[PDB]
Amino acid sequence: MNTVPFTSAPIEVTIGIDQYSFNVKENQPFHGIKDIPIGHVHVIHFQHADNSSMRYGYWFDCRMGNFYIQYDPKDGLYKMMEERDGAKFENIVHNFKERQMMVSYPKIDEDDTWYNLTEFVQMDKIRKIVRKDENQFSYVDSSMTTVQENELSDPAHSLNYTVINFKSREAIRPGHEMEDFLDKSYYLNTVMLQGIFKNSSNYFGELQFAFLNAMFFGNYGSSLQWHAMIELICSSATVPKHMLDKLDEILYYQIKTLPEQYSDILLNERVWNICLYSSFQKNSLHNTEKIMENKYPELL
Amino acid sequence: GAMNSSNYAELFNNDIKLFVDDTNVYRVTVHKTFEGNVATKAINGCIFTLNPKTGHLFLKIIHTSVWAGQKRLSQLAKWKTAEEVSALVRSLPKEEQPKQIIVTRKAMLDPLEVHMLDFPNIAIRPTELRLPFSAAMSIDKLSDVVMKATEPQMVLFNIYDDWLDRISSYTAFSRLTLLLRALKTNEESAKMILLSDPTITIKSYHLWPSFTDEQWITIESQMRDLILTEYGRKYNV
Ligand SMILES: COc1cc(CCO)ccc1O
Ligand SMILES: COc1cc(CCO)ccc1O
Repeated sequence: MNTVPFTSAPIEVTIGIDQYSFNVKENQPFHGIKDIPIGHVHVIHFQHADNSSMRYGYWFDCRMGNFYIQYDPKDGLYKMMEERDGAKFENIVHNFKERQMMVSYPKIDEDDTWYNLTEFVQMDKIRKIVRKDENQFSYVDSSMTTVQENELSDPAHSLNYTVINFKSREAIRPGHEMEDFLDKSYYLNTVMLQGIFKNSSNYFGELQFAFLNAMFFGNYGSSLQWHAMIELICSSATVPKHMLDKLDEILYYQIKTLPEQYSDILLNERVWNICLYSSFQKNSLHNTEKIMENKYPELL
Repeated sequence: GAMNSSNYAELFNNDIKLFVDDTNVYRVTVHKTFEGNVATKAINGCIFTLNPKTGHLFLKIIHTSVWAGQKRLSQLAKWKTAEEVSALVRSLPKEEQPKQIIVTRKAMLDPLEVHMLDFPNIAIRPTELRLPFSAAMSIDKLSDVVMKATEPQMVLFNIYDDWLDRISSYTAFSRLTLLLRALKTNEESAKMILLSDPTITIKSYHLWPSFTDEQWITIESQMRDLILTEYGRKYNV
């Protein structure tokens, strides 16, 4: 179990650690988060009390380094940094734990929620979507745009998700226009899976990461990416059976975790009605369709 | 974006454009089977591709063999239309290709956009106008060439005959749409109006009779009456 210490908490802020959050008051004696489960990526994330504008945060994996948070009063945000001096870090954490100045990552033993939301998400893929190679952790916020969004303006600060565009030469084989547009199996299986992602695990990892950025940071382009990746599978007649069963599980836990009051902004009525009720895979997502009907029947 | 009454004069500027109407591509008669079920029998159809400025009519005849062994024919008909329009554009030299294609039904947008991905600089547009191009098969010579076809075929006509020698393309298009609206609302009456006088003939190489300017005014007036008449016959007004 690893630790992310904080130098201090000089401004009042809501701090999220994955699906959990806690409020910290201005200059409250808060020195970080302990008992973080090893084996998964994590995201620490922030919303300032004075300006709920720009939810922001950091994706990290404690196996890759010792990370801490320190407020920067010039740039006005909580920044993640890496500590390279291993004995300094250990001695900082031990003192903060001894004075009980840290909150505990509050996971229930029965509860696989975070694993189920991050099963295919790896730090190394995150760092190719979020390019800042001098750090082992990745910053994301509410306003960052995606490469595809920019084609339709700062490249260094972009989310480099894989571009998916159903009316594009990549998606449509010359002479298979109707076939490929009405059945996207070619684009899913050959272009994207075999060609770009190499396997379904990498595809699911990007889908899961897009959902988590959409939910945690209200990142609109991430939400577009999540729905496009769902729609590309649902609109394919030919999908490996293990991928459909895994997709149903992935989406099930995303919809289950999703707060009820954010559904209006995070869920696209057209994609979900198409996917559950008209698409080739309308009968393949039993768990997702049952939770969607019982939790968001208005949307449908 | 969409083509409507506000930007109607754009049709007669010097940017090449085409209207595409797919109403008459997939045509059927519905009948009873010996067992008393219902079935369809396709008949030849046509794509109506029109340059509104010049009157160029590219009539691609759709022979019933193109449907043989195919399913979901009303959906296929839109993609077949888009394939044939795309093939037409590609055959043309660059300077002669359209800068916009206006489809008369919105269900043609995605099929045509997908077939024209190779032409990102050609705009595919819908329209809010209710254009009466479905009535093209009420023009006797167009109907004749479609029904006689034994194979796929492209037939070329000027839908304005020689009118542009005397009138502008705005006026010619307005005449065309009035004639077609009339044929669509009451085909028998409309055709009675157009041929009533045996001394006014249709030249072999024309579609419509050789009216003088003054006789076209009478004709055009008689067509307005018909459309209003039918509007009363229809609504009891
Ligand atoms: C902790 O922060 C958040 C948690 C959730 C998931 C609650 O199941 C959604 C949005 C958030 O900002
Ligand atoms: C020159 O007159 C015409 C030319 C064409 C071919 C234009 O690609 C079609 C119809 C016509 O009346």
